[PDB]
Amino acid sequence: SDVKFVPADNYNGSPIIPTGNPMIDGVGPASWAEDRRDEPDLTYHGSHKIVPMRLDPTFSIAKGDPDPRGLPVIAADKQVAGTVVELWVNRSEPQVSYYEVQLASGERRVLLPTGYVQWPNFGLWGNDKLLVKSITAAQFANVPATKRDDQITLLEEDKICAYYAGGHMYAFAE
Amino acid sequence: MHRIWMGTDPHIIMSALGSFLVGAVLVMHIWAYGQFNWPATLKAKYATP
Amino acid sequence: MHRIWMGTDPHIIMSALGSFLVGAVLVMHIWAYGQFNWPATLKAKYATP
Amino acid sequence: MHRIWMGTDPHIIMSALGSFLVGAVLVMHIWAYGQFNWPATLKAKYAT
Amino acid sequence: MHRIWMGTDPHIIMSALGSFLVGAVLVMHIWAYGQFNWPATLKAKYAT
Amino acid sequence: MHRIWMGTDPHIIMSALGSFLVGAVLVMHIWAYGQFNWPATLKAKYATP
Amino acid sequence: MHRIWLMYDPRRVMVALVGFLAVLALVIHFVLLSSQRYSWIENGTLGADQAPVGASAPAA
Amino acid sequence: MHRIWLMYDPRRVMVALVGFLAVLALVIHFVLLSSQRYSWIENGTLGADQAPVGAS
Amino acid sequence: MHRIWLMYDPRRVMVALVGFLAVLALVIHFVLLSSQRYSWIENGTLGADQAPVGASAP
Amino acid sequence: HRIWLMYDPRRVMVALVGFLAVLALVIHFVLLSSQRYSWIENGTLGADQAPVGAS
Amino acid sequence: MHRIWLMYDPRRVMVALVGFLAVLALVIHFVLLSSQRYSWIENGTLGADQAPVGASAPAAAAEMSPLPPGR
Amino acid sequence: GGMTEEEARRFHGYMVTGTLGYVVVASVAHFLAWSWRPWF
Amino acid sequence: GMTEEEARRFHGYMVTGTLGYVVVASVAHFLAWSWRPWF
Amino acid sequence: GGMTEEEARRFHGYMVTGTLGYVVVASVAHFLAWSWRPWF
Amino acid sequence: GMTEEEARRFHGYMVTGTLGYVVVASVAHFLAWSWRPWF
Amino acid sequence: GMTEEEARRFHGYMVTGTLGYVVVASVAHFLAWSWRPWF
Amino acid sequence: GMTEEEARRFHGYMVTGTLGYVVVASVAHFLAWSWRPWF
Amino acid sequence: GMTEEEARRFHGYMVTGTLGYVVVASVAHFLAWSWRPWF
Amino acid sequence: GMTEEEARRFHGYMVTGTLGYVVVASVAHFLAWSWRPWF
Amino acid sequence: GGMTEEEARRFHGYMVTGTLGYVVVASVAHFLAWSWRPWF
Amino acid sequence: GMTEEEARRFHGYMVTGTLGYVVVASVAHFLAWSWRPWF
Amino acid sequence: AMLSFEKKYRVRGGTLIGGDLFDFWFGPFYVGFFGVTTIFFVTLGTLLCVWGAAMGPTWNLWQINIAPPDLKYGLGLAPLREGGLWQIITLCALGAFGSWALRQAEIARKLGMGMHIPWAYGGAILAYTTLVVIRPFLLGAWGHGFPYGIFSHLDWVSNVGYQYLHFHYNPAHMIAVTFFFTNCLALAMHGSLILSVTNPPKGTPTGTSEQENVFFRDLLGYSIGAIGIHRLGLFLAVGAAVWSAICIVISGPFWTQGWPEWWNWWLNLPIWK
Ligand SMILES: CCCCCCCCCCCCCC(=O)OC[C@H](COP(=O)(O)OCC(O)COP(=O)(O)OC[C@@H](COC(=O)CCCCCCCCCCCCC)OC(=O)CCCCCCCCCCCCC)OC(=O)CCCCCCCCCCCCC
Ligand code: BCL
Ligand code: BCL
Ligand SMILES: COC(C)(C)C/C=C/C(C)=C/C=C/C(C=O)=C/C=C/C(C)=C/C=C/C=C(C)/C=C/C=C(\C)CC/C=C(C)/C=C/C=C(\C)C(=O)O
Ligand SMILES: COC(C)(C)C/C=C/C(C)=C/C=C/C(C=O)=C/C=C/C(C)=C/C=C/C=C(C)/C=C/C=C(\C)CC/C=C(C)/C=C/C=C(\C)C(=O)O
Ligand SMILES: COC(C)(C)C/C=C/C(C)=C/C=C/C(C=O)=C/C=C/C(C)=C/C=C/C=C(C)/C=C/C=C(\C)CC/C=C(C)/C=C/C=C(\C)C(=O)O
Ligand SMILES: COC(C)(C)C/C=C/C(C)=C/C=C/C(C=O)=C/C=C/C(C)=C/C=C/C=C(C)/C=C/C=C(\C)CC/C=C(C)/C=C/C=C(\C)C(=O)O
Ligand SMILES: COC(C)(C)C/C=C/C(C)=C/C=C/C(C=O)=C/C=C/C(C)=C/C=C/C=C(C)/C=C/C=C(\C)CC/C=C(C)/C=C/C=C(\C)C(=O)O
Ligand SMILES: COC(C)(C)C/C=C/C(C)=C/C=C/C(C=O)=C/C=C/C(C)=C/C=C/C=C(C)/C=C/C=C(\C)CC/C=C(C)/C=C/C=C(\C)C(=O)O
Ligand SMILES: COC(C)(C)C/C=C/C(C)=C/C=C/C(C=O)=C/C=C/C(C)=C/C=C/C=C(C)/C=C/C=C(\C)CC/C=C(C)/C=C/C=C(\C)C(=O)O
Ligand SMILES: CCCCCCCCCCCCO[C@@H]1O[C@H](CO)[C@@H](O[C@H]2O[C@H](CO)[C@@H](O)[C@H](O)[C@H]2O)[C@H](O)[C@H]1O
Ligand SMILES: CCCCCCCCCCCCO[C@@H]1O[C@H](CO)[C@@H](O[C@H]2O[C@H](CO)[C@@H](O)[C@H](O)[C@H]2O)[C@H](O)[C@H]1O
Ligand SMILES: CCCCCCCCCCCCO[C@@H]1O[C@H](CO)[C@@H](O[C@H]2O[C@H](CO)[C@@H](O)[C@H](O)[C@H]2O)[C@H](O)[C@H]1O
Repeated sequence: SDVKFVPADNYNGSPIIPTGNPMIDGVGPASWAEDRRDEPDLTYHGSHKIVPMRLDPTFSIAKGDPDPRGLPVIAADKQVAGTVVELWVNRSEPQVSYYEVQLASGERRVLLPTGYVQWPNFGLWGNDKLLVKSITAAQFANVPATKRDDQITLLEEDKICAYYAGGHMYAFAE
Repeated sequence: MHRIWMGTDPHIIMSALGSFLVGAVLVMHIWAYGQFNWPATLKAKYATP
Repeated sequence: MHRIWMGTDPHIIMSALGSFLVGAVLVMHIWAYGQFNWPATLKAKYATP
Repeated sequence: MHRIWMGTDPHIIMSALGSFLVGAVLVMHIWAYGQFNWPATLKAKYAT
Repeated sequence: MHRIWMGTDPHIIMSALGSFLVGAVLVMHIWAYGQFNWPATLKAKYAT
Repeated sequence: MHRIWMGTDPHIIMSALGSFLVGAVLVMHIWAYGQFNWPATLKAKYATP
Repeated sequence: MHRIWLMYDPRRVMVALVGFLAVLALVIHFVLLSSQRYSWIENGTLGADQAPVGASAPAA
Repeated sequence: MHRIWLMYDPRRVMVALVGFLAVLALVIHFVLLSSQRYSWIENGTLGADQAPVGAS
Repeated sequence: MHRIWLMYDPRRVMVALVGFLAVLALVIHFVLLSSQRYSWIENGTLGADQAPVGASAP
Repeated sequence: HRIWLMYDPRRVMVALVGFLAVLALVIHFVLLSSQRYSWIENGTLGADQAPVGAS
Repeated sequence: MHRIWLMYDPRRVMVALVGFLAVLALVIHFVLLSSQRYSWIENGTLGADQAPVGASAPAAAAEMSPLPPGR
Repeated sequence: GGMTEEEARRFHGYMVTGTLGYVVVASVAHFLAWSWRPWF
Repeated sequence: GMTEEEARRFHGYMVTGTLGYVVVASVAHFLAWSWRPWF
Repeated sequence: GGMTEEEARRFHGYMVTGTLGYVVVASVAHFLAWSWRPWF
Repeated sequence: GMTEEEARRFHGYMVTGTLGYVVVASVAHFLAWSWRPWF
Repeated sequence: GMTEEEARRFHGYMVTGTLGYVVVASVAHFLAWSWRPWF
Repeated sequence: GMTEEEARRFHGYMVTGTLGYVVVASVAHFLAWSWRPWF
Repeated sequence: GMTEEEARRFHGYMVTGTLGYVVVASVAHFLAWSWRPWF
Repeated sequence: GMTEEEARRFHGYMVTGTLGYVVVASVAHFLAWSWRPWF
Repeated sequence: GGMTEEEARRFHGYMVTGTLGYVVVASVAHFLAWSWRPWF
Repeated sequence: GMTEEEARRFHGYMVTGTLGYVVVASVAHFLAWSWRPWF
Repeated sequence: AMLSFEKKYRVRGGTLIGGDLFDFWFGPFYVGFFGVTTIFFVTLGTLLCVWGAAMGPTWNLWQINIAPPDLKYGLGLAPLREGGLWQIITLCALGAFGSWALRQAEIARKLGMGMHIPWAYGGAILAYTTLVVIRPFLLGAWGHGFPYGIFSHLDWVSNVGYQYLHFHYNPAHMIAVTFFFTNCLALAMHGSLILSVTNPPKGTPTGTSEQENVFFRDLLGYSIGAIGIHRLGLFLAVGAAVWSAICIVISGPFWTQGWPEWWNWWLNLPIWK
């Protein structure tokens, strides 16, 4: 099939039912804006807005805060999914947009938007691991990939965020 | 005439007929107690003067 | 006539019959105590003057 | 008639019956105390 | 009759029976004190 | 009959028995002091006029 | 006539109908219970010769 | 008639029914409790001839 | 009857039931304590013939 | 009882203790607000002197 | 009973306990200070027979009312 | 579940017996009640 | 959902439950009527 | 599940014995109550 | 979920607890009715 | 859960305790009757 | 987490604490009753 | 739902029950008429 | 969805349920009219 | 855990001994109380 | 985490400190009762 | 009808109570179990409002007035024409408003959104519940609720204010007003900045986050950031309703004098008594 979903029945207001894996197909809360422009977001001066922090030495951790790089990432099924290799920063409004995780099983590095992560005590103490409530460690293997690893397009941002957004509904689905 | 029962389940038939009769009988008795002055004559027979 | 029971669990039947009998008996007694002036004559017999 | 008890739990039966008897007996006694004027005559015997 | 106790726990049973007896006895005494005019006659005997 | 204590902890038994005994004894005294007019007669024996 | 159930889902027509009847029944009871003539909780034991009847003021 | 449970999953209907009956029962009691004729907490011991009537 | 507990998690129903009974008990005690006849903290020592009664028919 | 296998005792203990504290305070303040049991002001009155509601 | 500390963190229990006792102590003192009978700063030197007592009942004249007439 | 025709057949026998026994006891009760306080 | 056989089994209890509830309410109403009629 | 026909058979004989015993004791109660305060 | 045998034994405790509570409440009503009857 | 042979021994004491309790209560009532007869 | 043996021993002290609390409350009520009865 | 054969049996009993009911009702009316004629 | 056969089967229950309800309401109005007519 | 039958058998013997001792003392208390202020 | 080695020693301090506090409060109430009793 | 991107999102799931039984749409509207209860309470409450209008003196929209009962009824349900009808409508309103919040939670769950909107709306329900439930209960009569009528409830607000002689002096009211006024300024400011970068003067490039950050910093002297302004707006708008609930619940249950003489504590601080 090329159709990602079919109606539950023939009545007007009925829900749709996904055909394949909805997290991968992009159905329901796992869906993304498929028409979105496949180009990077730019700063006022025209540089790429979101970049890995090694690519701009202007950026550093605030001296009181832990650098997360090196820490283990704990998925929703409490397995280790990987470790944080790099941070990606927004150069227009300075913040960490994505953590970059080297997967523990397999070899790939995947992006992980902040705000899906949380610290065990919300930052207050004991900041030695990161929690990802939304998806299981096996599902980390299929997180969408950026076509370059120093730059991210607006479409790729949508796809990645949508993958974690679907997790609360679909991560434990059969 | 029996053929009217085809395609019906006898327990809903009896449940409906039973519910009708209980209704009809209670309506008729409570109506009748108003018209016939009974048990009011019974009560007056034994009520304390 | 016994074929009526074939669909039925016997405890469902005893529960329905048991409920109906308790309801009917209590209604009949509450009604009868109002009509026959008993236990009112019983209470009057032993009441303190 | 013994076959009626199949599929039941003895303790659920004895719980239900035990509770019915407690409720019925309490109702009957409160009613009977009212109708028979006892313990009221007992209390009147020893009151001061 | 003993096999009624099968599948029960003796420490539950004695807790249930013990709590019933305590309740019933206390209820019966406060009731009885009301009817029999005792200890009220005892109190009156030694009241000043 | 000692088998009633099987699987119980004697510290729990002595705590339960001890608390019960304190409760019963105190209640019985508070009650008895009301009925028997003592210590009220003791106090009246030594009170200043 | 039954083709109405091909147009509409019976499972939710039946919910809408039961809800409609519940609203309507409650409305009519509260309206009657607001009236004087049919304030049956306070005055239901009055016979029809004693039941209230509303009139306009005499146009004297 | 049992097929109503194929349309409506009975585990849900019991919870909705119990809820509806609970609210309905409470509303009826509170209506009665603050009427004059049936304010049984204050006047429940009055005989049927002594109980109020809402004559105009 | 026990298959009702296949329909519902008993560990939820027991919370829901205890919550309902606690609210119901508290409401009934408040209704009585707000009444005249059963305002027992102020008037509980009155005898049954001494306790208040609401108005009769005229 | 096996009931502690259903419900975490480490939670029930805190919930019970909190419930008892709330109930106990409510009853004390209800009594303290009453006439008959306003014990801080009138506690030394004898039972035949203490307030009683109207007959 | 010491296994209660395996369940509840002793270091944190002490902070909760002292906090509860401090609040309760202040609540009881201010309740008493607000009363008539135990307003001890102003009246602490009164003898126990001279300290205030609540009334066995309040009283009024038949035409007086504490509240205005309403509906 | 349900009852087989054999089970229904003997269940019916007890039902008939219980119904007739109950009506017999009620009949005695009515004879006594009529002798005590007749209602027509 | 449940099978039609399960539906027939459940429906039996639902009838006896409803009937028992209606029975108790019927007694409750006749007690209330005996105490203080509303018509 | 639940009692078997074996259990039901002997349970019934006890259940009947208990009920008969109760009716006997209650019969004496009514005989003494009638001797004390007749109600018809 | 629940096994059927677990549900059966739970149902036994649940019924026994329910009827036990109703018995305690019925005694409380007997005491209240004796103190100050409401009909 | 109590087993059939345990139930025999439990029942034996349970009957014995019940009878002892009833006997004590019977003497209590006989004393109470001789002190203040209630019929 | 929990075990049946932890449940057993926890239940033991929990029943003990409950009895102890109910004893103290019962004495407090009977002191209060003796001072100023509410019935 | 019932077959034509089931309908045949059910009809025979349904007819008989109806006739029995009407017969009893006829006696009831004859007695009521003898007791209190309504025309 | 459903076939015409399923639709036709449902329609039979729906029509008879509606008319049954209207009959019960008709009797309720007969009782109300006998108690207190509105015209 | 909890008492094994040998442990329970010691514990029971002391418990009975203490109960008897307590009841004996209370018996003297009531004899004295009765001689001081009889309550029937 | 907490050990049995810590827990049994800590329970000694808690119980002794609690009882010490309750004893000091008992003397404070002895003093307060002597100055202005509340019953 | 559906938005051109919508069909993709209309999946089952995220419901709280009803499972799949009510998990459907009706036009644009999502239904669900709390949709059903919403429409029930909305319909019942509205028809009882129309009945209250019918038995009242006029059909003029502004003048319709369903009043609460007299205070003499306490916490009982009054006769329906005497204000018991207001009490039934109040129960319907609570049922509708609660159902609306729970229905919003089902919609947010189905879309993978946070629960911020249901909880924000809870601030409005709190204020309503304070006016018609909590404050009347603390005062001991449902008759303290406000009447349902477009101008008659403004007569109630007027008279409640003057029950305290000079309600402007209520300290919680001063805070609540400050939140309402600051919210409206913040809304004008945020609305203007987004529109003015996305709609620059004709013949000018579309603006950027950096431009609105620069301008906002010139306005307030600090940069709030894109998430910060939405946190601020939520804080101000909901804080206004919470301080409103406080300001009315302290008036009567806790303070009963004029509000001006509450300020006597400030005049008597020992540094200047
Ligand atoms: C118009 C010519 C004259 C003009 C001069 C006077 C009026 C000026 C205002 C004109 C505004 C547009 C009116 C209109 O036709 O809208 C159609 C559109 C529906 O969406 P759509 O995208 O345009 O169309 C899609 C639809 O056609 C096809 O899809 P589908 O087939 O699935 O849709 C089902 C349809 C059925 O259509 C309708 O039912 C139309 C219902 C219109 C109701 C208007 C009531 C106004 C009076 C209320 C009096 C009160 C009754 C209680 O669509 C729907 O399901 C309807 C969805 C909208 C639901 C609106 C709910 C109420 C809105 C607020 C009501 C006012 C509250 C004060 O509905 C809406 O957008 C309505 C809401 C927009 C206005 C909200 C304004 C709120 C102002 C509040 C501040 C007041 C300060 C004093
Ligand atoms: C069990 C399968 C059938 C059933 C089969 C029968 C049979 C068989 C008989 C009746 C009869 C009656 N039924 Mg039917 N009936 C059912 C459901 C109902 C319901 C209901 C709401 O569920 C009602 C109100 C009625 C109503 C009635 C009365 C009109 C009538 C008198 C008995 C009685 O106690 O009735 C009130 C009943 C209830 C309130 C609840 C149902 C109680 C149980 C299920 C049936 C009791 C039958 C009883 C043991 C018969 C004794 C007679 C001897 C067998 C000779 N039936 C079910 C669906 N019904 C009797 C009759 O008219 O005989 C001439 C009769 O013999
Ligand atoms: C253990 C399994 C059964 C049980 C088995 C028995 C047995 C066996 C007997 C009773 C008896 C009685 N039970 Mg039962 N009973 C149970 C549950 C209950 C419940 C309930 C709320 O669930 C109630 C209200 C009752 C109530 C009653 C009374 C009608 C009666 C004795 C007085 C009483 O209340 O004692 C207070 C009781 C309770 C609060 C709960 C039950 C506690 C224990 C099981 C009661 C034992 C009573 C006595 C010591 C047994 C003596 C046996 C003889 C010496 C041979 N039982 C449990 C579920 N019940 C006796 C009887 O029929 O006398 C006429 C009887 O012989
Ligand atoms: C006052 O004004 C108004 C109110 C208006 C006046 C008018 C009132 C009116 C209209 C009243 C009408 C009353 C009425 C009309 O029908 C009343 C009808 C009453 C009836 C039907 C009574 C029937 C009773 C039957 C009983 C008790 C049966 C007991 C069965 C027993 C003991 C057997 C148990 C064993 C079994 C089953 C075997 C299991 C084996 C198994 C499973 C195996 O072996 O497999
Ligand atoms: C102020 O005056 C105003 C208010 C205005 C006046 C107006 C009032 C109005 C309009 C009132 C309307 C009332 C009304 C209208 O319909 C009322 C309708 C009431 C109804 C329908 C009540 C029904 C109750 C049914 C009950 C309780 C059922 C209980 C079932 C039980 C216990 C068994 C459960 C199943 C089990 C255990 C088996 C599991 C097995 C399984 C799973 C297996 O085996 O698989
Ligand atoms: C005042 O006005 C109104 C109110 C109107 C007036 C009218 C009132 C009316 C209408 C009253 C009706 C009352 C009534 C009926 O109709 C009342 C019915 C009463 C009945 C039925 C009482 C039955 C009692 C039975 C007892 C005590 C049995 C005890 C059994 C025991 C101890 C044995 C236990 C051991 C067993 C079982 C063996 C287990 C084996 C196992 C496990 C194995 O073997 O495996
Ligand atoms: C005033 O108006 C109203 C209130 C209306 C008036 C009316 C009131 C009414 C109706 C009252 C009715 C009361 C009643 C009804 O039945 C009362 C029934 C009372 C009963 C049943 C009392 C029974 C007491 C039994 C006792 C004390 C037994 C103790 C046994 C002991 C100590 C030994 C245990 C040994 C063990 C455990 C060893 C296990 C070994 C094991 C396991 C091993 O070795 O394995
Ligand atoms: C103040 O005065 C004011 C108020 C202002 C005055 C004005 C009032 C006004 C304007 C009133 C208007 C009223 C009105 C207007 O139309 C009223 C219209 C009412 C109507 C139509 C009621 C209809 C009721 C229908 C019912 C109950 C149906 C029940 C069906 C049942 C039980 C069967 C279900 C199906 C089954 C079991 C089959 C499953 C099998 C399957 C699936 C299988 O086999 O596959
Ligand atoms: C006024 O109105 C109302 C109030 C209404 C009037 C009515 C009042 C009523 C109804 C009163 C009823 C009272 C009552 C009823 O039963 C009262 C019952 C009282 C009882 C039971 C008293 C029992 C006392 C027992 C004692 C003191 C035991 C001491 C044991 C000791 C010292 C030894 C401990 C064990 C050891 C050393 C072995 C360790 C070995 C180990 C560990 C090993 O070996 O391992
Ligand atoms: C207005 O009147 C109204 C209000 C209305 C009336 C009503 C009022 C009501 C309802 C009141 C209720 C009161 C109440 C109910 O329970 C009150 C309960 C009070 C309680 C429980 C008090 C407990 C106090 C315990 C204390 C002080 C413990 C101190 C421990 C110490 C000092 C040890 C420190 C040692 C350490 C740390 C070393 C550890 C080991 C280490 C380091 C190692 O080993 O290394
Ligand atoms: C269901 C579980 C048990 C619940 C327990 C509570 C049940 C409630 C009471 C039901 C029975 C009431 O029974 C009724 O008691 C009242 C109490 O005044 C008696 O009332 C009569 O006798 C008493 C005692 O001599 C007098 O004080 C009283 O003035 C007189 O009216 C009635 O003659 C009796 O019929
Ligand atoms: C429910 C216990 C707590 C509240 C008690 C309230 C007072 C009543 C006490 C009655 C005595 C206890 O009665 C209790 O009954 C239930 C069912 O009825 C018995 O039986 C239950 O548990 C056993 C053992 O797991 C199962 O084999 C059985 O199928 C199940 O029904 C319990 O073993 C007994 O403990
Ligand atoms: C649940 C429906 C409402 C019942 C309300 C009780 C009072 C009304 C009398 C009901 C009597 C039986 O009513 C009758 O039942 C039968 C099945 O038994 C329904 O029959 C329906 O389903 C059957 C199959 O099951 C189809 O073959 C048929 O075409 C269809 O109409 C009828 O449509 C209805 O008229």
